[PDB]
Amino acid sequence: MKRALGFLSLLVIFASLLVALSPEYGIKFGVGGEDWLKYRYTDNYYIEHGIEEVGGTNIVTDIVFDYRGYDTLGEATVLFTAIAGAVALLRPW
Amino acid sequence: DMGVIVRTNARALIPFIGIFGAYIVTHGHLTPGGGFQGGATIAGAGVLFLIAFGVKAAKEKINKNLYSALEGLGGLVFLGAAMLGLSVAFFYNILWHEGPIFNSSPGTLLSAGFLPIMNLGVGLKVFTGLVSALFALSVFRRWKS
Amino acid sequence: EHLEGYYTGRNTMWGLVNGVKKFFATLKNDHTGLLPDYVSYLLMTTAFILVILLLR
Amino acid sequence: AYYLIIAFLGISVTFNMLGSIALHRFPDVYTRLHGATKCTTFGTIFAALAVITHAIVKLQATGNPKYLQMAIHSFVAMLALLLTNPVGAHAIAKAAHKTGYLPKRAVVDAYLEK
Amino acid sequence: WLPFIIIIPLLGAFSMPIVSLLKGKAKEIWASMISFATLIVGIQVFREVWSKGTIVYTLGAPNPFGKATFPIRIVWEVDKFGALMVLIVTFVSFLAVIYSIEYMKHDTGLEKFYTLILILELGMLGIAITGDIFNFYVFLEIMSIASYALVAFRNDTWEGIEAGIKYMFAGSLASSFVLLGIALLYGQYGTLTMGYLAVKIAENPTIVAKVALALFIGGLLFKSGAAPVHMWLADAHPAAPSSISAMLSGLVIKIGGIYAIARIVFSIFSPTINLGTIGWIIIIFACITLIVGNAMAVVQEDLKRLLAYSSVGQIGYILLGLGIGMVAYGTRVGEIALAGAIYHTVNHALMKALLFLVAGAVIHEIGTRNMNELSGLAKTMPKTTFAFLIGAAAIVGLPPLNGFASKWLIYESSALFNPILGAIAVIGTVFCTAAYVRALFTFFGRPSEKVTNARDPGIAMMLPMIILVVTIIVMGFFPWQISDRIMVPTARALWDVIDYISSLM
Amino acid sequence: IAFQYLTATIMILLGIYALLYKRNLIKLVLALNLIDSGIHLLLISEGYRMENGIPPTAPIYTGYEGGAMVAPIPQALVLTSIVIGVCVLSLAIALTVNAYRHYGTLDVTKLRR
Amino acid sequence: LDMIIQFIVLGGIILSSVLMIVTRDLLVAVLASAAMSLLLSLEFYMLHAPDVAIAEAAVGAGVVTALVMYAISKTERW
Amino acid sequence: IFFYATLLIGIAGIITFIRLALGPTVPDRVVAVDTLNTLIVAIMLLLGAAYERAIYIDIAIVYALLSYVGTLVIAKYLQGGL
Amino acid sequence: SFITAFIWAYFLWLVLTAGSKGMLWSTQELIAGLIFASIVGYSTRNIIGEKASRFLNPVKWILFVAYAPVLFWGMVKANLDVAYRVITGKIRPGIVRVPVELENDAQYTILSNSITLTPGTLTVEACPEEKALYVHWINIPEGLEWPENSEPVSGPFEKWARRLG
Repeated sequence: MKRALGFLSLLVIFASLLVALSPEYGIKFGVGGEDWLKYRYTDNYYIEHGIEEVGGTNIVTDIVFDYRGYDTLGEATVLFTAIAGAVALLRPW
Repeated sequence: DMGVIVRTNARALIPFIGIFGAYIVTHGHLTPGGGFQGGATIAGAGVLFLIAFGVKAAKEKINKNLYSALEGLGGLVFLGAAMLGLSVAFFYNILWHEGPIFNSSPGTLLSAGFLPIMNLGVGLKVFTGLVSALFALSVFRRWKS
Repeated sequence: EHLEGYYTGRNTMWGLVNGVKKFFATLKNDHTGLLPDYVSYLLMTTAFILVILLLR
Repeated sequence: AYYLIIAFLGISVTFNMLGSIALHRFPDVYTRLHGATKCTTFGTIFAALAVITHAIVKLQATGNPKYLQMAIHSFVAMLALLLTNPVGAHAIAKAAHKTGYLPKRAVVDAYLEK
Repeated sequence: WLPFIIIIPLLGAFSMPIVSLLKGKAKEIWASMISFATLIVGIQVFREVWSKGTIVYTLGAPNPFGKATFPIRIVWEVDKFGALMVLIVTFVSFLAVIYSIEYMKHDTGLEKFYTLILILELGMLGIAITGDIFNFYVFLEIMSIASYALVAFRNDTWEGIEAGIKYMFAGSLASSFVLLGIALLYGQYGTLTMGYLAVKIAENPTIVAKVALALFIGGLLFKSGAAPVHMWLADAHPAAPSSISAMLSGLVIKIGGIYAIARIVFSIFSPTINLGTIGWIIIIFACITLIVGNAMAVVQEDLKRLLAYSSVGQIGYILLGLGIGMVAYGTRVGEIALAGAIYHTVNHALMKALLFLVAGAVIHEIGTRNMNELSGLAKTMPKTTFAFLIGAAAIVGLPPLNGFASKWLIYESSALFNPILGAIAVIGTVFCTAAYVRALFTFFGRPSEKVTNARDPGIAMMLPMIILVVTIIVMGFFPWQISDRIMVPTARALWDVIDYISSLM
Repeated sequence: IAFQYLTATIMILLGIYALLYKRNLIKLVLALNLIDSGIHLLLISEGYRMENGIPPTAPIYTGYEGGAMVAPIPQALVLTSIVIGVCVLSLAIALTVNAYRHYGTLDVTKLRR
Repeated sequence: LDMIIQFIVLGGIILSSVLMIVTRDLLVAVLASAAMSLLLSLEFYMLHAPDVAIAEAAVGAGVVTALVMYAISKTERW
Repeated sequence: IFFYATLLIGIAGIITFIRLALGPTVPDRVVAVDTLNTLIVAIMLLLGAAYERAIYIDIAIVYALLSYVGTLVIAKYLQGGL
Repeated sequence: SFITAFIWAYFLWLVLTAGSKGMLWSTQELIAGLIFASIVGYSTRNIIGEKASRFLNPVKWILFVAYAPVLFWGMVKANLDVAYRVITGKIRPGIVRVPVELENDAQYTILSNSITLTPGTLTVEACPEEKALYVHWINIPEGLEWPENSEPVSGPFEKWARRLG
């Protein structure tokens, strides 16, 4: 029935994504040398000018609370509605 | 509702988890850790308390209201330090570009602009959230209807 | 002995009602209500759009 | 004073291998738990202490607090593992005894009488 | 004057558990006020964007540029089309918060309810306001989580936890294709924004750039009523409180499902790929959706399931207009259909909110979902049935109401384009006329034995009806004035990509 | 192809496979957790960096010595994603436990309208 | 040397996933789910990311197993 | 010198994970996890000096406290409570 | 019993951070240690307590060092014997009840963990009311299935655990 076609579609999307991640047609594993300034330039900017823009010697807890702070606010709102939903439907009948 | 040895080792271990979970949350500028990572650890301490002692000893030591008003009060502080520099842009970090107190040299405590306040806010939110989520499951009603 | 919604009392060429009922029967019992139906439908939709977009 | 490092690493790995090899050798669960708990929790001690001798030597060359902080934060992990593992061994042993489990070749069993 | 659409709902949501300790009725009168202020701020931001400009905004520095030449911070872009979504989501939300004071008060635990219904209209503004590609995922997730938690709220009923599981276990899979697309689109190009990514997409096309579009659109087509994947809505509408289904048939289908397709095709992925391929890919689902949605919307016997299957057949008109609006680029024919598929969203949201609130009052009063047993309901409940009569005449389109001129545009576009799709549309609009005429004849009959002891609702369940009917009548006096001042310049600034990426710089 | 990418893709395939042919509902919830873990493993692995001569240290700057520092963008994304994962897990557990007190079994193919 | 240890860990993860989805006891499934999160946490340590390793172990060890055990206590186990 | 012993402990990790695959019962299967946790705590103290950077050690003390609660939940489940 | 939890928290804070102000502690970190250890202490003072301040007596502490080598020196003779039981070993397993004569609950812990860590034994179900332990032996030599005192079971660990409390 239907689920045979579902598994065939799963095999097609698996093979296509396996084509995508290959270094001959697509993305590259283990970048280094010249490609660090062509594919990861924004991260090079966050490493270089990171100390004296914000303060705080860490980097991952620097771009998650200062540059991209609005996403952490959205994340906290997600967890708040998770707790409100997981308590509100577990009440007695 | 466990034996004897497990209960006394809960007595020894719960402050050992608690003070370390405050150590991670306080030093979020320097070492790995920060908001959520220290949020889960104190919740692990709460799980060890709720298991080693039981439902009876935990029911009249956890009230619903105080673990529900602090889930919100720990969020406002996240917007508390997010409206300070509103005369320039939405965040803009006015404790650093001349703020009074959190303005020291960038190696130690008290360093960055408003990061310790946000780490305290997120940790206080996550601990109360996970504990009040698990306690309401452990009571639920009964195995049968 | 009150009446329900019966807004049909006529038959054109009396050769269309059979095809309309044979159309509604299959479409009516397609909607089973099992979760692998939902999942298989969105999987084959994703594969269909991918196969068309690769060629042209 | 480098010989302590090779000796400690040797004793640590020769007891960790003996601990994890002691599962396709014993018949029943208890003896299995009697091998894995005593050996590995010992051998991991000679892991962590072998770091400490590696640390302070590098403190005696160039004085910097990143090598002082390392020794304390290894000693704390040693203490935590030390006082949390055998209680887990107790809990799994008593939970294993309930729901079945004659300890197959038991000579005497002084716990079924309750 | 535009941070205050995110500040005020967060201040209403994070401050509700500490004002519910007044244990009376402050827990509602705080929510109504804190939802009313957002309407004022929405009107003012609508006026400010229609006065001048396409305003960008930057969180942090006064510019989205440090000592560099590419964006760093998170930027907001609220060009002319996002302003209508901001203006129409802050209106039905107010009219559905002041609604449920008398409905949903026999039930228990309505302290979590108001903070969930305030999160709903918080995670639906941020999809409109944003111009970043990862922020889109968080704001698509907030809306989905609280919409999972509002469906299965009455947990003690036989099938309230049966619709919630069906919607949960498929939505939480469809919302991870998007995250795999973002993970696969980061590592190839390197930046994370929506303006500067359309620059980088142009020089080096890759197979990654099409893989990360295929399943990207296949994910966003689940948060709609697209034709093979439309089954969760059909049983998520009868298993809901009626204040939820008014804000789920009208709004969450056409923010997370139509607006997102329009934005991430017309702005990111359109200097490179042919639009003519994506047009014929969309238009096939637009033609399955009409027949599949409005064919089995006439075999029914339930009341709210009728409206659920009638709100999946109106999505086919929107996809057909938005599909024809791509295979023809800047001309006259394919420009009046993209203009004809924006006006139908705002009309469909208004009339379907009006048509679910009235079904909520009827189902609350006598308590039977079946539409065959109740007849002559207009003998002992007149005003409710008159509101239903206006709301039923406005869907198919009668020329004194506003549903006419919103659909004449799609008719003449699909007729000047190809004469087969016009015949498809005419079939799809015969069947819905048949459904609403049949359900109209069941209500003007002899008073049955289950109706005769009944009354009308109060005032706060009757006051939204008046505002909605007055709005969609006076909106119908001026159809061709409002279709040239607003919604032709709206649709001309959707394929105007060069000014988009140039006002970012 | 590299090996981390291939392992993550096998994890995604096993998750979507177990969500089709399995009927016990807790096993579906564990399958959703498996899919999220697979995407996270794929997402960090593409920030790793090899300068061909310098070992790749982690970007913290407390006692930085000779070392290349890997890309510190995806780790923010992964923390924000793990929070949503434990959210969906908690709500699915609550709804599943509540579903047992309305009919006896724990099957997914016996839910009709 | 680094690649070899990393291939050992990435070999462990696949076998834990297969054993989790095949079996029929729920308790074996939760044991495999608590082994897989550990073998993923060690790999997030090997790719030089401590902040993800702490959150991964702290979620997948203490909270997920202690949240699934109440669920399989309140329902059937087979 | 601090990498070879890591591979030697990884051999014991292989021979310990191969017990969790088979195993005729359920309580035979938990002692594999209880061994494997202390093995991985033993691993993350040797690699923290092979990289010569002393902030990784603060992960291991986190990890050696939470496997304890993971053990106690399962043991209390099939022990008789809740 | 605020004071016991306060001291046991603040000592762990103050040993846990020892890298600032050159090497000593700080001038600034001690205040944050005070307030955070105070919150941790006040939040948990009704569990760690109950006649638990006897461990702040300093005359106990030196005694702990007097217990440190023996527990180590008996541990070396444990694992080594385990080696002798792996390469061609013989096993006679059993569970044997042991009449221990302690009181005063916490002492039952220190006698218990030293059974499952020294030469070879295992602890199951220490009951205080019946005044006994149930130790799993691996050897059980020649007709000592019902022991008088815990001389063949442990070494002199009951004398050490009768102190420390």
